Amino acid sequence: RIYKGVIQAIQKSDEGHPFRAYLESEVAISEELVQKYSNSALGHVNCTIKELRRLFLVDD
Repeated sequence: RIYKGVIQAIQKSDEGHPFRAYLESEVAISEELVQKYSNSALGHVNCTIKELRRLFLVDD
C-alpha cells in the first residue's frame, strides 16, 4: 500500500515543479524536529517541540 513513497515523493516534487524544493525543504527541515524529540524527551519536550513542528505528533 504505497510503501515506496520515498522515491516517488522526491520524484513528484521533481516532476511537478522545482519551486517545490523550497517547499519540501521546510518539510524535510521538520523531519529533524522529530529527531529532536529524542533529545527533547529529556523533559517531555518532544511533545512541546512536536506540537510546534508537527502539531499533532505530540511526542509520538
